[PDB]
Amino acid sequence: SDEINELKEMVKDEHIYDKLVRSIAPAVFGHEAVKKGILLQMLGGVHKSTVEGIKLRGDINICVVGDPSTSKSQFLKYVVGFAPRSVYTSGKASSAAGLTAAVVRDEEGGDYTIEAGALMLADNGICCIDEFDKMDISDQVAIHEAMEQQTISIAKAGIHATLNARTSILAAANPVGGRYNRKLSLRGNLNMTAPIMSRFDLFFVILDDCNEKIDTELASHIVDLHMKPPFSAEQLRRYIKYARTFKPILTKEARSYLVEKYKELRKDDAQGFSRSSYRITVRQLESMIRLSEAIARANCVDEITPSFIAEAYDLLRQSIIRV
Amino acid sequence: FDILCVVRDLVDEEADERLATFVVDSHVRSHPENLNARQRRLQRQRKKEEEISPIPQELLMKYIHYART
Amino acid sequence: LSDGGVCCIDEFDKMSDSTRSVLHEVMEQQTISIAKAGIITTLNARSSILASANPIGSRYNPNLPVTENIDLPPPLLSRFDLVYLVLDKVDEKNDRELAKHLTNLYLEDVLPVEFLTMYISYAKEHIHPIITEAAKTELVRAYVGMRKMTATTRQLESMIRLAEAHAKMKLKNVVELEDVQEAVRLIRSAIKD
Amino acid sequence: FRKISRDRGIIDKIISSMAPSIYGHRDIKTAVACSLFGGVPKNVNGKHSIRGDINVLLLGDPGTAKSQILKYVEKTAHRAVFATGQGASAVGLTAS
Ligand SMILES: Nc1ncnc2c1ncn2[C@@H]1O[C@H](COP(=O)(O)OP(=O)(O)NP(=O)(O)O)[C@@H](O)[C@H]1O
Ligand SMILES: [Mg+2]
Repeated sequence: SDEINELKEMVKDEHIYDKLVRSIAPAVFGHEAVKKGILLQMLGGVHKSTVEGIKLRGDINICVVGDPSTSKSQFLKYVVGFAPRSVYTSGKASSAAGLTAAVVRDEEGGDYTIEAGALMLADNGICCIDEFDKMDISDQVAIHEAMEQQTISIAKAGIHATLNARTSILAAANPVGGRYNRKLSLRGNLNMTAPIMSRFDLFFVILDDCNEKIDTELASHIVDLHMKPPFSAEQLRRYIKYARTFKPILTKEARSYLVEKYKELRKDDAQGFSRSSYRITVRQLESMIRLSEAIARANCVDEITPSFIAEAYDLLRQSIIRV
Repeated sequence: FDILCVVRDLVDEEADERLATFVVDSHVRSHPENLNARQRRLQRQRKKEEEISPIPQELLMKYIHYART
Repeated sequence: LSDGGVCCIDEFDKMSDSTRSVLHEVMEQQTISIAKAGIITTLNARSSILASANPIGSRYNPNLPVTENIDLPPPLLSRFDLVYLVLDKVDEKNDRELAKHLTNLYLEDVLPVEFLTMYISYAKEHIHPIITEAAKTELVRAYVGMRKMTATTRQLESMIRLAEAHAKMKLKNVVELEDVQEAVRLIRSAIKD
Repeated sequence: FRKISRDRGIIDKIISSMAPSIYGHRDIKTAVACSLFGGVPKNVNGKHSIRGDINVLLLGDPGTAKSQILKYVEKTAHRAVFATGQGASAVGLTAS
C-alpha cells in the first residue's frame, strides 16, 4: 500500500519527467542528454506484430561516443548495476560466438548443442558493450540481426535455430584515434559504417572540453563523491516497471506532425548531387516512434502528444546538426 | 542469382512522405490494443488486412502451395 | 594472477594496441569483461600496474616531449598516475657518483626489504585516510589550474588516490593539504609532457 | 483459387499482396513472387536435368526492408529456413 502511494505521488507530481532524468546515473555529473536517452532506452518502445507476421522493433539502441577519460564507462556500469536482465562485456576480449550464440558439444549427450551468448542472456533486457568501436568487424557484422530483427539465426554442425535476441544495445564508443574532432562529421569521427550506425537509434557525442565554471563544479562533485538525487534506486526502478505497463498510441495529431518532422530530418541528411541518405534511413522514422513511445511511458500517459514527437526529433538532431 | 534487385535509399520528398505516412499508419494498425468476442476482433482484423492486401495472406499461402504442387 | 598486487610489465612500449585495449578496463574498472563461446564473466583483477617502457628506437630525443618520444598515444599515458624519464645522458658528476654508488657495493660486509614489506603491510591493515577540507580545496584548485595550463578528471582522481597514499605515511590516517600538494607536485613533474 | 485466378489482374494483385505492409519496392515484390512460385523443373530424355528454381539477390542500402522481406517469406513459404551471415557455416548450409 505504501508502494502504491509512491506510484500515486509519482503520477501526481506531473513534472516527474525531469526528476527521472536527474535520477539516472547518479555517480555521473552533467550529461543530461545521455541520462535522458538512457531513461528512454530502459522504458523502451512498444513491441508490435503486423498482419503479415512482420515484427517491428520495440528496443532502443544507443551509442555513447567520447574520449576515454570521459564518464562513458560509468554510464555502462550504472545500467549494469541498476537494470534487471542486463549484461556487460568489452568489444575487445569478446567474440562473435560469445555475443550471439555458440555451437558446442554437450558434455552429457555428446552431440552438438546451442550455447547461449550474451545477446541471448540479454533477451527482453539490455546489452552493454564497452570499447565497442575496438571490436572486430567479424563481430560487429554478427550483431546486425539481433539489433534489428531481434533474433539470432544459426545454421551450423547440423543444428538449426532462430533464437530470440530482443535486447536494447548500449555501446560505449571512442572516436577514430581516441580524440573527438567536431570539425568532422559523426561519419568521420567513427570507424563505423551506415549498416551499423543506422541500426543505432540515436548517438550521444559526449566530447570533453574545458570550461572553468563547469570544470570547478565537476571537480567539486568528483571530490564530494570521494567524500571530502531525486529518487532512490528502488523508487526509480518501481516507476520504470510501472511505466513499462503502458502501451502508448499515436494520437492522430501526432501522426502527420511525425511525418513532416521525419521529412525534415530526411531532407537535412541528404548527401551529394544524388541526394543519397546516410544517417536518416527508414529505421530513424521508426526510431522517432520508439522514442515518443518511451517518452509517453516516461510521462505515464497511454497516448503520444506531438510534444513527444518534438522531443524525439530534437534527440535525433543531436547526432546530425554538428555538421 | 538469376534476378538481381538493386535497392537504393534516395532522398525524395513525395516518395518519402507517402512511405512515412504508410509506415506510421502501419505502426498504429499493428498496435496491440487496436460472432462472439473472439470472432468479432478477427473480423476487424480481416478488414485491417484488407486495408492493404488485395487477397488474404491465409488464402495466398494455400494458393502458393497449390500452384507449386 | 596479480589481483591485489603490483603487476610489473617490461618492454611495455612494444605491446600491441589490442592488449592495451584490454588494460583499458583494468585501469578503468580493475576487472575483465569477458564474453566468448561458453564463457561469460566479469573477472575481477585489482592490480597496480608498474609498466616499464622506452622511446621508439635506441634513444630518447631530448628536443621532443615524452609523447612524441614514447609513441604510445597521450590518453594511454593519461591512464597512469606518474610517468618518468630515466636517461643515459653523459655527465661526469652523475656518472662518477653513480659509479661510486655501484662500486661501493663490493666494500661493505630502514634498509631491509623484510621490514619495508612489513611496514607497508601494517599500513595497509591499519591506515585508511579520510579527506579533510584543506585537501579538497587544493584538489579542486590544482585540477582547474592544469586544466587551463589541457587535462582531465583522471588527473584529479589520480591526485586523490596519491594524496590518500601519501596520507598513509607517518600512520597519519587523514588526508590534508600537504598530501595533495605532493600528489599534485609529482604530477606537475609528469603532466608537463 | 480457380475463380480468383481467371481475373486478368491476378498477377498484380498477388504482387501487391506480397509483403503487404512494405511500401513500394514493387520490383522486389515481383522477384519474390516469381521465386516463391518458381518455374518448372525439367529433364530431357533423362539425360539433361534443368533447374526449375529461381534465385533472387536483394542488394542495397541499410534500412530498406530487405531483411524484413526475407522474414515475410519465412512465414509465407511451405518449406523454408532462414540463416544469417556468420551464423551460417558451409556444412550447416548444405549437408554434414
Ligand atoms: N518500404 C518500407 N515499408 C515498411 N517498412 C520499411 C520500409 N523500408 C524500411 N522499413 C523498415 O525498416 C526496418 C529495417 O528493415 P530491414 O529489413 O532491416 O531493411 P534492410 O534493407 O534489410 N537493412 P539492412 O539489414 O542494413 O540491410 C524495418 O523495421 C522496416 O519496417
Ligand atoms: Mg537487412
